[PDB]
Amino acid sequence: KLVRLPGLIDVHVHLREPGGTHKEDFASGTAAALAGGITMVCAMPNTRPPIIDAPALALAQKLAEAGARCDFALFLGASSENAGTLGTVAGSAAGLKLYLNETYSELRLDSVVQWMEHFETWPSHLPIVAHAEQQTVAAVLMVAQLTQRSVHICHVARKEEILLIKAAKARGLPVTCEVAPHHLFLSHDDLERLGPGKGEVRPELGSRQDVEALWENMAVIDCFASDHAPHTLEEKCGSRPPPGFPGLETMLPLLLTAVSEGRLSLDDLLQRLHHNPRRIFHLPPQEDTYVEVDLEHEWTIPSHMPFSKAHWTPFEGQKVKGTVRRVVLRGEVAYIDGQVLVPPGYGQDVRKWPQGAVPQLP
Amino acid sequence: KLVRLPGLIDVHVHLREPGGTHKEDFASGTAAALAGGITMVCAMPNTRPPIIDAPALALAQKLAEAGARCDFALFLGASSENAGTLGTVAGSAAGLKLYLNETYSELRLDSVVQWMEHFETWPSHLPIVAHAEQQTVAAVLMVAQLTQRSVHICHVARKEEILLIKAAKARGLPVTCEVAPHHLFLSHDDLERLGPGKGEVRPELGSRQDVEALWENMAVIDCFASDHAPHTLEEKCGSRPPPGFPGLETMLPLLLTAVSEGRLSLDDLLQRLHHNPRRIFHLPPQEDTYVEVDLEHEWTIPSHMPFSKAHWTPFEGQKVKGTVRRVVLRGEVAYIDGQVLVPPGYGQDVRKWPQGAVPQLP
Ligand SMILES: [Zn+2]
Ligand SMILES: [Zn+2]
Ligand SMILES: [Zn+2]
Ligand SMILES: [Zn+2]
Ligand SMILES: [Zn+2]
Ligand SMILES: [Zn+2]
Ligand SMILES: [Zn+2]
Ligand SMILES: [Zn+2]
Repeated sequence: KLVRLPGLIDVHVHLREPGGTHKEDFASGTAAALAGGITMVCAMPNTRPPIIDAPALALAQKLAEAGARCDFALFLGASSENAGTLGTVAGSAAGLKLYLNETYSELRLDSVVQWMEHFETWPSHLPIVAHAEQQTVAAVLMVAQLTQRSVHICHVARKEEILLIKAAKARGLPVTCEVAPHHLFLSHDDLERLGPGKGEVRPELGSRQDVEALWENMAVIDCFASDHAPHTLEEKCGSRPPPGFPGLETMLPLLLTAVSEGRLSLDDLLQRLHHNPRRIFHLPPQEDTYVEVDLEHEWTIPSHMPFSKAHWTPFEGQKVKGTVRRVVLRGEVAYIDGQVLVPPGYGQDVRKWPQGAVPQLP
Repeated sequence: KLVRLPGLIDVHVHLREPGGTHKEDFASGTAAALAGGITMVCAMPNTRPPIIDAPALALAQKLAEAGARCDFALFLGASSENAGTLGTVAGSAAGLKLYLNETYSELRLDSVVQWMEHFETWPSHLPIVAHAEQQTVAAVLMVAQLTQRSVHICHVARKEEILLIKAAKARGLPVTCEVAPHHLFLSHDDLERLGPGKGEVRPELGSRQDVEALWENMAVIDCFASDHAPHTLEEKCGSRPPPGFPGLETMLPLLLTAVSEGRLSLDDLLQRLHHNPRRIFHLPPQEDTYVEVDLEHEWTIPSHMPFSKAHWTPFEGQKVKGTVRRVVLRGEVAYIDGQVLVPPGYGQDVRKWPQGAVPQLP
């Protein structure tokens, strides 16, 4: 009755430690990952302090090693000050993250020349991912071509963006992309229900036509990734609502529902949550690691999932078919039926494994 | 000085056992693979007897388990008689092989309707690969669309073929392909040197324009695979020369030379000899497995490589830069500097590993 899946990989999570641990920490966020059938996460650098230099990375690595329940890699973040300074720690990170749209964090870049400087100085064999919306997708593709390297586009959300990426792939350009579940399963039609606070997310929810274009262009989507962006309900409903949705615990059930309806195949799902994350980010295999799912169980998403400290979900009320029953991580039962059974600190930094280093020429 | 690579995968080898063991057997062919930095091979079914039914597969599996020095999976072959009969053993094979062009083997299919029957009956979640040249590529793509599934095209060799596949990918069709080293590094310019016997191969050597089109369209190529097709020199130089080149021991040195010249990156190479073979054929990771190469050593390909029983090579005289120094397979030293150090039978059928089954819906 159960289907065995390999250990799934989420290449875009915000786990809020250090500095935002009321929203999530490594222990709670990786519990959420495990309950979602995810055994490896790549954590974004917009923490407090942000992971924009070697001391911050070193702190974050130890916090993750002590708190993570599944395996992980940590992104470095590009800043207006750190191009040309990250070479000695670059290979220990998941990759470099560029935040190219609205932000007031230390991740704000003022000029496309600063993007160029990062593409020129970051080691050419290591991943670069960009938060790049609408025309910014075309702009960062131009910078990638000028510097003769690849780029990965985070959370593609619009018809405009997926068609631009499709055209770039047709010209043989080295671009990959990911899509998040809220841009496949929510739209403007859901904003009345969500309200303006909860509904705040970046990239924003798309139109019905945006959602339909992403499904129609599934072949263009290399990865699914949650952009798990936990904020508390108080924050989402307050005066200055921060953008983002929690998503680790709902991603796989939503996508399994779509598989059961014939909207994509099981293989399509596994390419996008396992094989392509591995190959784009050079993430290592996890020995004796698998996920068992029950594809027949129908349930309704509640007002909050059990594990994320966000304690809310924008998918409340959606009917799904598919549920994670058991997760085994490196030979240990990590999750069964609503209970996480590996402690904080069980998880490891996959970039320290010999198989987890990105290959490079001498 | 050495670069560590993951265990490389060759998804297209002819190892001639059972029934052609003067040309190669599992022990010699997998020694050649190891010396070429290859730790997993997928063996084609045009043996004697051909692997076209369950008893033949069972025999071949035991011969491989007893003789293989690296890990393997075995293809089943489509025949005019076996559509609808392979369901119980299908998941134990690498995939199903369709031979769609000239052959008088029991693999000859008389009609496109027989291709359709195989696409309709072979389990939808399992790989299908096709030997399909020139217009046959378009024809088998049509059959794949009519039956609503994917297909993998073996050894793409012509501008015509790679541009057709490029157009199909631009329309979002589920097609992947592989290219063999002789179609990247040899051309019509080499037929005077090779002669008409040695030069016999299918697909035939292309023009300079064919070779240049494959390089220009590298983005369209998902895998490299040798189409290691050993025949003895007596056979190649005799009256009815069989088509095919040995290639396991020369593939990686040729491609490393191209990397050193900037014709493709190390990552481009590893996507095509590791990550994409894994994901197209659902081949499992190999624990504690890696290849160490020396990228600085210049050498000239001799008149025969040490291990293949073919005892000749069409790349004789080419200057290369790059050589396999050490292979570790599942924690054992398998190859060092011209000596294979694991015995026949060390290799295993990866489809019997729990991680080697192709996932499917219940
Ligand atoms: Zn983002
Ligand atoms: Zn991302
Ligand atoms: Zn994000
Ligand atoms: Zn890799
Ligand atoms: Zn062939
Ligand atoms: Zn093939
Ligand atoms: Zn072949
Ligand atoms: Zn797989």
